[PDB]
Amino acid sequence: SNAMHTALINHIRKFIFLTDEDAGTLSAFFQLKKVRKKETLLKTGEICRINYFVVKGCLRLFFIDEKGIEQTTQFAIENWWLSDYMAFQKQQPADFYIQSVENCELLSITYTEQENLFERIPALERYFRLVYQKSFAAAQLRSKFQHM
Amino acid sequence: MHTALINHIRKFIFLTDEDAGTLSAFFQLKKVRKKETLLKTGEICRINYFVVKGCLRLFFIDEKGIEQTTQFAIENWWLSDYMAFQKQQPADFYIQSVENCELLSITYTEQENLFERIPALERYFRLVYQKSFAAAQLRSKFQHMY
Repeated sequence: SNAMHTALINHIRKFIFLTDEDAGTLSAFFQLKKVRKKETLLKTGEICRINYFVVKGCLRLFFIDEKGIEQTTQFAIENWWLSDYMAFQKQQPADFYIQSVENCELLSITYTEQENLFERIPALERYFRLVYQKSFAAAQLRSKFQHM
Repeated sequence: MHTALINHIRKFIFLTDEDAGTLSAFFQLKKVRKKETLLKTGEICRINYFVVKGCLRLFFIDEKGIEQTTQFAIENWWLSDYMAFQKQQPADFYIQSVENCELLSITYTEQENLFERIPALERYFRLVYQKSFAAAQLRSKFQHMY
C-alpha cells in the first residue's frame, strides 16, 4: 500500500473481514488528498459528489447564516468520514461548506464509485452501517447541546 | 411475519420469505397510547423502535425543566437514543409516543445477533443510518435558521 490507504484498510478491518485482494480493489477507488488548513473542499450550492475519510487532521462542516456568520455544524477528526450526506446521496447542490481546520491527509471517493464498491465488496455494507450508526448517534447528542 | 417491517426492508434489500420469518421473530409488537414514556433520561437504553403506525418523539429536559424536542419518527422509520443504545448505557433522551402507536421493538443484543444471522440486513441499516445522519445534518442547519 501507502500510509493513507493503509490507514483506511486498518480502520475497515476493525469492523469487517477483508482479504488482501479486497484491500487492493477498495484502495483503487480512493484518492489521496493533502490540504492546508482553511482549504475549502465544498461550497454551499456546488454539486456534492465526494465522501472524505480523514487520515490525519480535522475537517469541518459549516454554513453561512442570515447575518453572514459561519456556523459550524460538526467536525470530523482522524478515522471519521465527512460529506454533506443529503447532497451526496441525492447527487445535488450542497447545503454546506466543507473546509479543513488543520492540515489534513484525506482519502476521497465519489458517490458513483462508492456505489460500485458496495456492489463489488458487499462486506463494506457492515463497515458503513457502523460508521453511519456512530455518526448519527454523535449527531443526536450534538442536537441536545445545540438545543441548549 | 411483521408485514410493515418486511415491506419497508424489501424496499432496500432482497429478503427471502424464510429470512423474513426468521427476522420477524427478533421483534416484539408493542402498542402504546399517546403520551406514554418509553425511555427516560438516565434509564439504561436497550431498545430500538420501528414505527408501524403513529409517531414517537425524542426529547430532553433542560435545566429549567423545559422539554426540548429534538427528533420525531413517523411510520416506517426508527428511533432510539442511539449513543445510549450502542454503548449500552444510561439515556440522554426521553422517548415518548405523540400519537397512539403500533411499534416493533428490538434490543441492542438482539439486533447484533440479527446482523450476524441475516447479514443482508447490514445494507438495510447502512441505508437507514445514512439517511438518518443526512437528515440530522440538515436539521442542525434548519433549526438555527428557520
